Amino acid sequence: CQDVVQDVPNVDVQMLELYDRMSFKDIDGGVWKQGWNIKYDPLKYNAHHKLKVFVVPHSHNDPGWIQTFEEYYQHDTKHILSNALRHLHDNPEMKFIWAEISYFARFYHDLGENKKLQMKSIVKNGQLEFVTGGWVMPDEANSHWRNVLLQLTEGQTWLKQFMNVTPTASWAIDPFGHSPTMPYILQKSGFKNMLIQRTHYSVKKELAQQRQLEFLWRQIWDNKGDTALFTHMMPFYSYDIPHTCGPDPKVCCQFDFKRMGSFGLSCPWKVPPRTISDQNVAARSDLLVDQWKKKAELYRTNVLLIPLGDDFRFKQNTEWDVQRVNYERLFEHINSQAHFNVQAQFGTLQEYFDAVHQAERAGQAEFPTLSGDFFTYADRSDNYWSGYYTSRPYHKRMDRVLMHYVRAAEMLSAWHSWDGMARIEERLEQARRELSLFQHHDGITGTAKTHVVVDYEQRMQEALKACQMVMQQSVYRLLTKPSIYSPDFSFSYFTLDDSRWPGSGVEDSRTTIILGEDILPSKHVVMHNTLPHWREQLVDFYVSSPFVSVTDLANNPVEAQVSPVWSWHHDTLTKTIHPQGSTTKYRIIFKARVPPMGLATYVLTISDSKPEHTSYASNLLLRKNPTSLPLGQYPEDVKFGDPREISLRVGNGPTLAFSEQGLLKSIQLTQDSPHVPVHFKFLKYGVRSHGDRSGAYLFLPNGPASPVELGQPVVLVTKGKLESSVSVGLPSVVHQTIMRGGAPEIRNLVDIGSLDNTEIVMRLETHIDSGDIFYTDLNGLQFIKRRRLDKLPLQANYYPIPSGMFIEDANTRLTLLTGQPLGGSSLASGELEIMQDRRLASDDERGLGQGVLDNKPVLHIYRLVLEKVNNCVRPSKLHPAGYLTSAAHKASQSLLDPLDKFIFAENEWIGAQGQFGGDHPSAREDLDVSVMRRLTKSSAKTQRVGYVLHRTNLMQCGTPEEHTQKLDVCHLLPNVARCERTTLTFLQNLEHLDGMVAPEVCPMETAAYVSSHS
Ligand SMILES: [O-]S([O-])([O-])O[C@H](CO)[C@@H](O)C[Se@+]1C[C@@H](O)[C@H](O)[C@H]1CO
Ligand SMILES: *[C@@H]1O[C@H](CO)[C@@H](O)[C@H](O)[C@H]1NC(C)=O
Ligand SMILES: [Zn+2]
Repeated sequence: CQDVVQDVPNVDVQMLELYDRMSFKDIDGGVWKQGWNIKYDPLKYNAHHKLKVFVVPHSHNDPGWIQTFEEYYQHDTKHILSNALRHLHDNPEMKFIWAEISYFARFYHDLGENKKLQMKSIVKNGQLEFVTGGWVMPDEANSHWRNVLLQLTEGQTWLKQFMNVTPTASWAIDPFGHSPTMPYILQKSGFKNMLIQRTHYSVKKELAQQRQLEFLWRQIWDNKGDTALFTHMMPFYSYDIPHTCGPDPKVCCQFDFKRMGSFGLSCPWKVPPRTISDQNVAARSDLLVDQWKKKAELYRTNVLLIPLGDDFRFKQNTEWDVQRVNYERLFEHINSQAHFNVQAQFGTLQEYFDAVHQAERAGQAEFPTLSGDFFTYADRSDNYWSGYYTSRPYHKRMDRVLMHYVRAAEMLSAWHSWDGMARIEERLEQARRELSLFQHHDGITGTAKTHVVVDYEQRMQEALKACQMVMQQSVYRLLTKPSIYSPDFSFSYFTLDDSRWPGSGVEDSRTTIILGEDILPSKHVVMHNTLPHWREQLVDFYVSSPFVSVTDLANNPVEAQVSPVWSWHHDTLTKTIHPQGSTTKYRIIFKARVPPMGLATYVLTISDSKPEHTSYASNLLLRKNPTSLPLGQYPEDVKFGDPREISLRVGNGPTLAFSEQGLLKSIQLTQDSPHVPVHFKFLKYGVRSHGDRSGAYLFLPNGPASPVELGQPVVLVTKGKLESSVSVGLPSVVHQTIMRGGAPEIRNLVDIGSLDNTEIVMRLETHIDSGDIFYTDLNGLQFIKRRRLDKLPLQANYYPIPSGMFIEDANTRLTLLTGQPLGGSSLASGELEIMQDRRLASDDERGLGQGVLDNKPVLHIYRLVLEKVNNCVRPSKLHPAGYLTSAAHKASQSLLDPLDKFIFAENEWIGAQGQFGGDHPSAREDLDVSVMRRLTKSSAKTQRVGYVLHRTNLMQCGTPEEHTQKLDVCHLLPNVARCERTTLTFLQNLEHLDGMVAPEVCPMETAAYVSSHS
C-alpha cells in the first residue's frame, strides 16, 4: 500500500501552491476579456502537419432548473431527442453527444420498437455518443462521493442494459467548480479521459499561458500516480458557441447559426451570423480558421476540440439544418484549401481524446501532472460562487438523510432474494433514481426555481417512504422464525423512528409508543447498524409514560434515562422564545449495542412507578420572569433561576462550560486539564447596497459579519446520567449542545423567518495558532489543505464543507463534523465558521430569475471534537492533504450513518428473534462497506451481490491498535461460487479472485467486489 501521509507527491501543478503564487489580477485582455491577444505562427501547420479540428455538437439538458424535469422533458428534451434520432439517421456524418441519462431513459422507454432499434443503430455506429453516462451531471461541491457513485452507476447500468455501451470519457461543462473526487471515482470505473469547464478565470489564464489545460489529474496524496486521469480543461468563459470556437466571442457568435432572428436569438456583440454561400465562404473560413488556430495555441497537440452547443439546443428540425448545412459548407471549403492546412469535421468527445492520445504516442506532446481542486469558482471580477455551498439548506440536509436510507434499504434487503410481488427492486430503483436526480448541479446546489425545489423535495419524500417500506419488510424477515414468517408485502410491520429528520421543531412526525395497563404493557424496538463493526449508540424513543424500563431479548435490564419532550415556541404575545414541556409524552434513552451490518431487538415495558434501571433527568430553566412548567407524571420538578454560567460533564467525558447566553465558552478534556477557550457565536452577513447582489449562486457580502443581537435569551439545561444538554432560543436559531460522554453533538433549528438579505453564520473562536491554514473535505472522501488568502475577497475564502472542517497548531486541533453540506471558512487564526441559511431578495444574474425567499426551518447537526494532536504522525508542512483522527471519523459516521430505529407496529410479534449478524466480522475502524447491493432478481440461478469497500486513512496518535477481524465480503453470504473484483459501478469484471476471497483495500482506496452464489 502507498503511504498517503509521509510522501509528498511531485507534480507539475499543485493547486494550493499555484494559488499561493498567483496574483489574480482582473485586467482587460482585449477580445478574450480574461486572457490576452493570442498570436500564432502561420507556418506552424503545413501539408505534413495539419490541424485536425473536431466540431462536437451537444445540448446541455438540465434535469430541473427553471422548469421541473418533467416540464423540460415535455417542452424541450423529448423534441431534442426525437429530432436528433431523425437527423442523425438521415445524415450519416453528423454527430451528437449526450450526457444526462435520466432524460435519455425517460425518452427511450416511451419510444416504439422501430425507433428503439433506429436509436440503438446510431449509437452502435458512433453517431450518437454518451459522455459520462451518469443519471445527471452532478454538482461536485456539496455531493457526497457515495451519491456521485450512485448516480453514475444508475445511468451506466441503464446504458449497458439498453444501449450496450459504457462511456470512458466524461463531460462536465456546468458544475460550479470541480473536485478531484470525480477523477477518483471515474478512474476506478473504467474511464480514460474527462473534460471540465467552470474553473476560475485566473486559473484558465495561468494554465493557458503554460499550455497546462490538459493534464494528468492525480489525487493529492498519490505519490506514484496510479489514480491519474487525463483531463481537458476548456479555456474560455462559457461552453456556449460564442466562447468555444476561439478567443473572440464577437467572431464565434457569427458561427452560431441559430442566432440570425427567426429563433428569437441574437449576438450581443452586434454582428449576426450570416448564411454561408459560395460568395462569402472564403472570408467566413478565414475568420473561423484564425479563431481555431488561436485556440490551438493554448494546447499541445495538433488535435483541436470545438464544442458546438448550448442549453437545450438542437430542438427544432430547422435548427439541426441551419447548423449542419452551414458547417458542412465551411468544412468543404476549408478542407479543400491547402493553405489553411486544416482537416475539420463533426466528431464525438471520444474521437477527440483518441486523436490526442495518438499524437501523444507519436511523441508529439507530453502532458503535465496536476493535483488539487478547482474551488472556489469565479466566472468574472469578484463574483465567487460560494453562495450555493449553503443555498436551500433544508434539501442539502435531506440529501444526507436519503443517502443513508438508500444505503440501509439496499443493505437490509440484500441478505435475501425476494419474490417479485414484494416490489423490493421496484422501490429501491425509485429511491436510487430520485436521490440520483437530486445530485444534479441545480438540485443539491439550491439553484433551482421555487417550484422545482418543491418537485425535488416531493421526489425525495417518496424515495424516503420507499426505503422505509423495504427496510421494515427486511427487518421483519431477518428477525422472525422462518416457519412462522408470513409476510403481507403491503403491510407496515415496523415504523421507522428518526430523531433528527425532519427534526424536533421542523415536523412532528414521530410516533409515540403508547403503553398502559389497560391497552399494551410492552413494545419491541429494533436497531440496525449499517457499519461493519460492532457499535454502541444512545437511541431515544417517545413513550406515553415516564415509568418505562428497557430489556434486551434475553431479558437482561438495560440502563435508561427518561427526559421530558421539550418544544420551543416563539411566543408572539410575550415576544420571547421559550420551551414548553409535554405532560403526556416523554423521551426514553438507552445504549443500543448492535452487531456489524446487523440488528438488535429490545423491549420497552411500562410499570406503575419508577423502574429500578431507569433514571430521570433534572431540568433547569434560566430566565428572568419564569412561569411554571408542569410535566405530568414526570418525577422531577423543573427548577428555575436567573441566567448564569454553567458547567456540565457526562460520564468521564469532557467538561463543557457555557456563558449565561447558553453558548459554549470552554472545553476541558480531562479532570486535570486546562479549560480551553472554544466559543460559539452567531453572526450575520448582509448584501451590498451598490454593485452586485448575492443570490442563490453568489456570495457578495457587504463586509465582515456582524454579531446577532441576542437580548437575554432563555436557556434550558437538562442534566442526566446518560445525556445532558444546554439549549437556547436565539433569534432565528434554537442552538443545542448535547453531551453523551464524548465529543458534544450540536443541533441548530434554523428559522431565518422573514429576515431578507441576511446570511446567518455560526462561528467558533479559539486561540489555536492556525495562522492562515485550515482543512475542509471534498465530497466526504478526503480532507484538503486550504490557505486563507487576504489578496482575495472574503467570499473567495469560503469553501464547501460537505462533511467536516478543522484547524490545528502543533498541539491542538478543533474539528467540526457536519450532517449536511454548508459553506464555511477560517477567516482568522483560531476560527472556524459555517453558514446556516441565507435569505436573498435579489436575483444574481446567472439565469435563475429569482432570489432565495423560500426558506423553511431546518435542523442542522454537528459533532465538535477538540483533541491534542502533538503526538500524532501528521503529513509534512508541504503535503496538500490532512487526515482525521479516529474520534473525528467515528463522530462523522455518527452523523451520516446513525443506527436506524424500528418500532413494531402490532401488539404482538410472534416468532421474534433478538439479533441478526452476531457472526458478521467486526472490521477495522477505518474500513467501511459503503454499498451492499444484490445485483440479481430471484429468477437468476446464480445470485450476485455487489459490495463497495472504502478504507479511509486515520492518523496514528499512539493508541494501540488491537483486535478486529478480517472482512471478506465475498463470504458474507453462503454458498459462494465465485468472487470477482469489478469497476465501482459493478459493470466490468477486473479480476477473478483466488479462493473466492475479497481482499481488504489500502488506505484511501475504494474497490468493488461481486460474489456469486449457487
Ligand atoms: O444563464 S443563462 O440563461 O444565460 O444561460 C447560460 C448560457 O446558455 C447558461 O450557461 C446557464 Se447554466 C445552466 C444551469 O444548470 C446553471 O445553473 C446556470 C448557471 O449560470
Ligand atoms: C454488445 O457488446 C459488443 C459491442 O461491441 C458486441 O460484440 C455484442 O455483440 C453486443 N451485444 C449486444 C448486447 O447487443
Ligand atoms: Zn446546467
